[PDB]
Amino acid sequence: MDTKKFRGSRTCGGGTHKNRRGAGNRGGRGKAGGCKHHFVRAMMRGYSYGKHGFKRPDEVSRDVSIVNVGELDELASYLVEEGLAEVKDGAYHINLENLGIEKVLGSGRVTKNLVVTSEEFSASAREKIENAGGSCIDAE
Amino acid sequence: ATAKTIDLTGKAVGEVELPAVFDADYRPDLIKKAVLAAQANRLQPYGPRLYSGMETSARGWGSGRGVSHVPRLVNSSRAARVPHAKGGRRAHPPKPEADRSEKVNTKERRYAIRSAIAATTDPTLVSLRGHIFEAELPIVAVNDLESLERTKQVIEFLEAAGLYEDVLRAKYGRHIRAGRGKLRGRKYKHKKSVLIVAGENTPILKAARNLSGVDVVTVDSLNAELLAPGTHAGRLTVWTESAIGKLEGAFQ
Amino acid sequence: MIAMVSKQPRKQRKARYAAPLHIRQKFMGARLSEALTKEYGTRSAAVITGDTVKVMRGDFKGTEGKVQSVSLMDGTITVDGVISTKVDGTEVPRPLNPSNVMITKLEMKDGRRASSIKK
RNA sequence: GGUGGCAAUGGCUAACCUUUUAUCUGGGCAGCCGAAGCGAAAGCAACAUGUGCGCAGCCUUUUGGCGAGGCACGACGUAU
RNA sequence: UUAUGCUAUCAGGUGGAUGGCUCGGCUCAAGAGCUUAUGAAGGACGUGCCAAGCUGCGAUAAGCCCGGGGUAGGUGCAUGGAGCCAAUGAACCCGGGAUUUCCGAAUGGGACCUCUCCGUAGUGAUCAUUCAUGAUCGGGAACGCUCCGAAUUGAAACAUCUCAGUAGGAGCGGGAAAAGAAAUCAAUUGAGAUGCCGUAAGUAACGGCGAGUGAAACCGGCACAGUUCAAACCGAAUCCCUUCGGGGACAUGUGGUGUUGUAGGGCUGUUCAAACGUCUGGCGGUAAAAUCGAACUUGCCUGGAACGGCAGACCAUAGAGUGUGACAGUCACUUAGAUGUACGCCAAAAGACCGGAACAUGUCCCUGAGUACCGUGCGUUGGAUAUCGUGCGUGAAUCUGGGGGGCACCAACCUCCAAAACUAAAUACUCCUUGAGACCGAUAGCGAAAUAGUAGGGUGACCGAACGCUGAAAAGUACCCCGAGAAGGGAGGUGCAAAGUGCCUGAAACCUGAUAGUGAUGGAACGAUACGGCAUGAAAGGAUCUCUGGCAUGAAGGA
Ligand SMILES: [K+]
Ligand SMILES: [K+]
Ligand SMILES: [K+]
Ligand SMILES: [K+]
Ligand SMILES: [Mg+2]
Ligand SMILES: [Mg+2]
Ligand SMILES: [Mg+2]
Ligand SMILES: [Mg+2]
Ligand SMILES: [Mg+2]
Ligand SMILES: [Mg+2]
Ligand SMILES: [Mg+2]
Repeated sequence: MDTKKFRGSRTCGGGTHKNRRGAGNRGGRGKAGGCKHHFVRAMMRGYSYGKHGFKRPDEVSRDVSIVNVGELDELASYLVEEGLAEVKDGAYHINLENLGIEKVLGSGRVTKNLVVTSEEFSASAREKIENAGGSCIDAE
Repeated sequence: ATAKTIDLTGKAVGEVELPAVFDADYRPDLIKKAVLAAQANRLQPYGPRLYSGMETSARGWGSGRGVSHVPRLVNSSRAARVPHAKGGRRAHPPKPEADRSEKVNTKERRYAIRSAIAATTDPTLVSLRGHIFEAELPIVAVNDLESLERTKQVIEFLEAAGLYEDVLRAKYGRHIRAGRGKLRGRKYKHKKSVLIVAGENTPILKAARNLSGVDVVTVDSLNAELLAPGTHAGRLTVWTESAIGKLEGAFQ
Repeated sequence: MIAMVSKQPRKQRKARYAAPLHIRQKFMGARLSEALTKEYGTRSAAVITGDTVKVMRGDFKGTEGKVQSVSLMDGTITVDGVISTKVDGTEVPRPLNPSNVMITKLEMKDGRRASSIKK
């Protein structure tokens, strides 16, 4: 706190001088009392008692990097000028493997001919790419 | 935009196009941040020893003796160890484990450096900063200033450029400061006069080194605190041709 | 001798205060006269008991005399004619700092003195 | 929170190297946060705006119009 | 003359604040890093011409000898007397020696005896070797390794948990230590010793699933380094001591070979030729005290004294700083920059030496046991049926082999080869050295600005202070008077100034006196406000300001 502003206040913003003694003025140390007197506070701060679900091992579980077809479509020219994609007879050839993405999702619009090769596609990504005139290629 | 270059006699003998570092807007707030961060990163840990005032076995007498409940020596009534006891520990002293370093992002530190470099071109900022000079800013010197090896040659160049008055101001303005700094080793309060920036390591570093208030550095070793001593921009600086050439993408 | 290793006043004064005797010899240096500096190649030499010096600072500026005595611990010399008359009236020498005087004639009864002054 | 740098083609680097004696300059993409959520998990995976009201501001015949942000819907992803 | 008192100021005393100064402290960084039976550290006692403490030294005793550096003085903290030493080169510093009492690992025996007994003169204890000899012991600020191991506390009680493998203990031990060359980590296919740092991440995991506790791998860096045995085959082909005669070890195996995973090695045959390493060598670097190092001590003024002011003259690869009678680039030491250096340390050219690497063939040989594993108990761990340890019990296999891949087993795939050994660097620490500092500035900063772990306190384990400062120079007050005076006072001196020795400045409380006001008929939060008496009102405050009136305009109000 601003120590200088409280020089002369005696209690220094604490109320009574009998405040500010120990953990008794906080109701205990840490997040104690979450079943008894900090029960509602535990609900508010998310520390309510209980267990839920199970964790799978990190060595089998995996998350996939994603990119929506709108993001690919409306910055594909930047990808070609940066080298990560090429234009073959007018069709953008994007390989998500060198982008670090493994699943194409279907959010957005596809306005150009995208020939996209990726480890996985959502169904909607499939229709949006194929209706734009392009195709989807799985990574063997 | 463009700046004239003066030979060692002080006469303009050509033109140089100033890099984009020189048309950067004036940002005293960012300059202040950069200089304060560098000063803080220079600082040194300090504090009392680990158990200073606390290496006693003093314990309280308790109630029933007509005395305060402070800890006392086991074989005397002399109070010990408490911050309001004589010889007791300092409550809340400086800690050697305290971290005084400040971070400034490299982008905004470079922005501050560019702002301070552009501030060396404004006559109003430089004269308001304290400097005495009669030249036309910015001062770009031909590269032969870098090859001169004696202080007398630097004096002749600075006099031909109308900059030596600032050096004399720094020399005669050197004053013994007030207070405890003299005993700690900061006997004088020094002034800053002239910044010479060279293209690379040359004899002009040693040659101009001993001038009073003068800093001579290269473009690589150029930072915010040299260009804005005390967080104030507007340092009177002499750039060389090589320095201006080497400043094209220096902080952008 | 105190290098630029330490620019701190405390270390400088500690070095001077606890200087060994062979270092306190160099503290007795004094400026040589123009003739002596020309004919020795050095700017200064240690004041020795016997050589003639001219006092150039203090209450006795301009006096020329021979060094009567040198104290290495005090870093003072005693010069003929530089005295303090005391309440008895007897005349007592007033010690001088060697940096306040100038050597005008060297005592060269010691064959080692020439190399002592330089090299 | 106030003040700033940069900004989805994002931000910042950590250790460390460069110190020519702690600053500093230039490097350093490892990593972290943001960028997609929902689900215990398997897994699957969304609007670059479809509509309305309407503040500021602008235009205006001074009563209306357009209306970023805001508000209210509609639609969609996923769990149940 | 109102006493005893009260209030304010002043003078003085007491006191030691404040200010200024500081050879001390503290913190951080960079270095450097073991020592002792050839008797250490530590302690006791002694040691000085006058010497009590501390410091140094040891009956040769604030010291002795030699070489180098230094050179004219020296005789510690600590300028007193009287001497002594020193140009036969002292003092001092660097290197190397000598002396070195008693106790102490203490070690011929014994210690409420720092001494004492035998004197056969001293290898005390435990060990290795042939029995010549050798090793170990104690100490070291922290750091390191091994083992033993609480409670307060938190959970708002408390028991698992936490505190915490903390505190504390025992052993070992070096400049570092430990670890260390996969029976590894991965995952569909990869990497490739260890340590340390960053991150993963407060994630996985544990948990009255409460409070809390809590990784690793991958990845980015620092620094990089690999190898030696046991065995197969050979069989004394070896190693050690030595008085150089010989002696000891050794067939229960010295030595050679060999050293490992898509196996390696041996044995048989063929080919290529020999890399790493050890020793010598000292080009040259590092390297003692230390040496040299520019340029003013010019005029006037002020002053006790210029480093100041005003003129003038200069140096700068040197304007870091400190000292010097006040502020110094040019007075001194320095600095920047160059030199030199005994013993040492690293060290390239060039020589001497054991030797290295591929392939073919395989009813061939070898490849670590109370071990790995498992059962059960306990500790520990994030380790969860899936941490590590170790108590008890049980207990394999041998390349057609064995282990691992987070419950067990089966199968597939991937991966390695334990139960033997060593191994630089990167890392840690701070007794010590150097440097630095938005650190402290004498009730602070270390307890200690050190006659400080001291005085002093405690039977003991142990607890533990206070104390800095004359002045430029002692010029440290002559002579005289009083006084019992080697006290003190007066007078008189010194000094710019008494600053007159625990002496710079010199606050307040407190005490003595003086001055102003008041005061022996008087009522108490010691004041605020208004008006008066007395005193003061030099500076720093007013001068159409103060006093006293007139005139004009005058709000609210209004006789
Ligand atoms: K509690
Ligand atoms: K309780
Ligand atoms: K002087
Ligand atoms: K000075
Ligand atoms: Mg030991
Ligand atoms: Mg509790
Ligand atoms: Mg090992
Ligand atoms: Mg734990
Ligand atoms: Mg200098
Ligand atoms: Mg103290
Ligand atoms: Mg202290």
